[PDB]
Amino acid sequence: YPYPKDDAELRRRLTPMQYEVTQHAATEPPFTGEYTDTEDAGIYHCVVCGTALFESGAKYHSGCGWPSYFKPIDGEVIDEKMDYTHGMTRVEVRCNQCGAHLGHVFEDGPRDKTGLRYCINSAALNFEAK
Ligand SMILES: [Zn+2]
Repeated sequence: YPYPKDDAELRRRLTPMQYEVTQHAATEPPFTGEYTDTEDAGIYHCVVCGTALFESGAKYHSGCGWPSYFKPIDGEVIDEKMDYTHGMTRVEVRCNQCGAHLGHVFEDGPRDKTGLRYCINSAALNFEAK
């Protein structure tokens, strides 16, 4: 990943939750994150490197307990990786710029659009109102 890893800096800047989620692939509990029900127009950026990841227009009501989007901003900004942790087989999503853990993508999304549910930790993101 191109964005330079600087852990001491990350630990100074990121909150405990932001750090654990993005660097240790922790998961914010459902219905506890800042952006779960956010509907404001704007752009969701990687909390680590600042790259634009998701638009508000791609955000939808999943009822799952995390920010959820049916597509990322383009096909290059997300890295996908198989995830075998926690007794499950899933598809992890990461920031392609810095490698931050963002969440998981599932095939139960909007049937009338992409059919994809990008399920993202609020603590992996920072919202730019726009
Ligand atoms: Zn990033």
